[PDB]
Amino acid sequence: PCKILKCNSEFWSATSGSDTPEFCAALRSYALCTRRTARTCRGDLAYHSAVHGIEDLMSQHNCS
Amino acid sequence: KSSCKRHPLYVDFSDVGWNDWIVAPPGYHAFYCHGECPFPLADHLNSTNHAIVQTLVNSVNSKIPKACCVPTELSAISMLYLDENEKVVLKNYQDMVVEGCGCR
Amino acid sequence: LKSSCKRHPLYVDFSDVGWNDWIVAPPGYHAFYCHGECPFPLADHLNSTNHAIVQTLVNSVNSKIPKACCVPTELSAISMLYLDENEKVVLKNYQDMVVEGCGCR
Repeated sequence: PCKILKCNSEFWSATSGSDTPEFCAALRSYALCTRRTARTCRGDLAYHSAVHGIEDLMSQHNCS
Repeated sequence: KSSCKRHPLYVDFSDVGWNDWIVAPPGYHAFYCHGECPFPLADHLNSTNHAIVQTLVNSVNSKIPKACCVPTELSAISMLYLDENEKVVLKNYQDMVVEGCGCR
Repeated sequence: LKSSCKRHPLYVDFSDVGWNDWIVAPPGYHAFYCHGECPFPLADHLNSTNHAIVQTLVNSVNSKIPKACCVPTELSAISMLYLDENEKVVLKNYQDMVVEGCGCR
């Protein structure tokens, strides 16, 4: 019932692939995918690894 | 160079940021596997036929990497997180602790 | 920069490893092998254990803890021919001989 499996495989298409080449629009959309399945993933390990991982690629690539 | 064996590793959830969702425990002993997989490998109860073949092939052609030292026995742990309307939930998470290593 | 965890080809010639001294058939076989980086993300897609997730996460905070290792997670068996003391052809199925798939552990 936790949709990160969907979200993680969908981003593992865009990045990689084929920095910033051109965006960040793959990171913006994946963050939203997590942000939506947020309620169905309160006790999911990968979900929290995902949410924690996205954050790390956001600051390194300096998007927004 | 040191052989394939288990090593200690305590995971502090605050240090990895998972303290933002895990109520209990504050961390846990996960362990990790490290070390070389050399000839012979059979002295390891856990070493698959492929792990033997790959290692043997490696001794003839250096470009083919050795088998890898990874957990072959794992145990589960109970963890506490918060539910909607901040209720405590207990969940068992599998393959959390390395009980043993082996070449794969 | 550095290639991700995936299966690679590998044909094992039994004469090249000396196992031709006991294996009658086949002359070799396609074993394959796993190689590549296990970086964030890993569950189902790259296929990893909760530990492999935790180890990789820990690695991103403390570089001294190695990343999860790319290893076969699916293996198939092969039939092989050898000779017993009677010097008669015996057929044996050997399990975990072929990598069908990789993952992080």
